Amino acid sequence: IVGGYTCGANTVPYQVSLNSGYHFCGGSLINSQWVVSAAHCYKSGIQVRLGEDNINVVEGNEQFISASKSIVHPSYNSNTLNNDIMLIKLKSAASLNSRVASISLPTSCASAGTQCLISGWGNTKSTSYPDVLKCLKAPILSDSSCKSAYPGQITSNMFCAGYLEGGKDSCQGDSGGPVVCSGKLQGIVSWGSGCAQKNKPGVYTKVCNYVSWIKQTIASN
Ligand SMILES: C=Cc1cc(C(=O)Nc2ccc(C(=N)N)cc2)c(-c2ccc(C(=O)NCC3CC3)nc2C(=O)O)cc1OC
Ligand SMILES: [Ca+2]
Repeated sequence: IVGGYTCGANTVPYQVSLNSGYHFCGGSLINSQWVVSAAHCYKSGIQVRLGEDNINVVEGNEQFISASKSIVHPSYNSNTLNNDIMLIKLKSAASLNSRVASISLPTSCASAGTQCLISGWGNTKSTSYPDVLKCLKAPILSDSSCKSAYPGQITSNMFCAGYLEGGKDSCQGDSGGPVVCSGKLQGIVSWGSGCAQKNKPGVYTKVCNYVSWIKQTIASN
């Protein structure tokens, strides 16, 4: 996160860190045994780390649970980044409490202008990687502004959020993490040209398009 602020320990209780020897992506806890992340975060040997603030220090609220299964969206295209979403099932159910909690899925999509909270352990410079969780409040941008910023690249499964002036954005290492708006998971950190650059806002997977797939996948897995 570039141009954000220190969230505060465990104030974003649905935020997880995906670890394969080191933090490599964010994700969002959506029930006791499932995490949503970006498809481009797929790899084997994932340990999900819940209850994290400082990802380099054991502070006492963590739960470390290995993934039992990953499910990349059937239509994910790694060239265009369309359908950049993946589900991860935990080998055991997380113990839910005030510091480790699921985030609600949307029942309707969010509109341009809505303020959201974006969070992660990604780069803070447009190189410096933080140990504690960083946060950014940012608005969803209009579809037209998003398409104007990235001609020919924005599909109906993507939205832009942030600040066209630059200076405030998600970044490398934030990928897969949450965009939460009024208590609903509306986005997943997906892509963008550099970070916090003028006229290059962050691009996010549009979660509301995937709720039926998420629910039916969980129901059968
Ligand atoms: C969707 C495909 C896609 C995206 C990213 C990526 O950049 N997304 C990103 C997120 C937001 C913003 C923004 N809002 N401005 C911009 C871009 C990457 C990727 C490539 C390189 C590194 C890296 O160098 N990390 C640091 C180093 C420890 C490895 N990280 C990533 C990552 O997943 O974030 C890899 C992808 O498919 C292989
Ligand atoms: Ca920790």
